[PDB]
Amino acid sequence: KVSEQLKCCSGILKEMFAKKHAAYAWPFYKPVDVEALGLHDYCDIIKHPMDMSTIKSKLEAREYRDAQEFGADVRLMFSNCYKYNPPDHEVVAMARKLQDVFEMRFAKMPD
Ligand SMILES: Cc1cnc(Nc2ccc(C(=O)NC3CCN(C)CC3)c(F)c2)nc1Nc1ccc(Cl)c(NS(=O)(=O)C(C)(C)C)c1
Repeated sequence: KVSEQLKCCSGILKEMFAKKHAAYAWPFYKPVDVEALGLHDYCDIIKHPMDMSTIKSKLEAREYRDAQEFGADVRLMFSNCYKYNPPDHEVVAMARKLQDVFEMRFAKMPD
């Protein structure tokens, strides 16, 4: 049951990586490369960076005890984007499209 919700989480993350969503999901695939992007204030603003590849590693390492812990890291990834960037920034629009994909499926988690 907890195992079953974690399988749902693995399926959700797999969809977030699917080519269908790549046009807006790709900025979230990997840790933000603050040095390559020139984001010299990023570590002053974001205390706990998170990205889809790290979430994938933690799922395989069994670091999430249940779906709520998984969901928290996904929401942290999005919240980090909304916190760091101006609300009209293009990457915020991309976060919103990816968060729609996540939330709609996360809401179908089995009881
Ligand atoms: C998860 C995440 C959260 N916040 C931000 N913020 C941010 C905010 C701004 C700049 C930016 O200013 N980049 C300059 C613009 C052109 N230059 C030649 C150097 C890089 C910036 F890169 C990132 N990014 C994230 N990921 C991310 C990963 C890779 C890339 Cl390439 C980008 N670039 S982006 O945001 O400009 C775009 C996706 C709309 C094209 C973003």
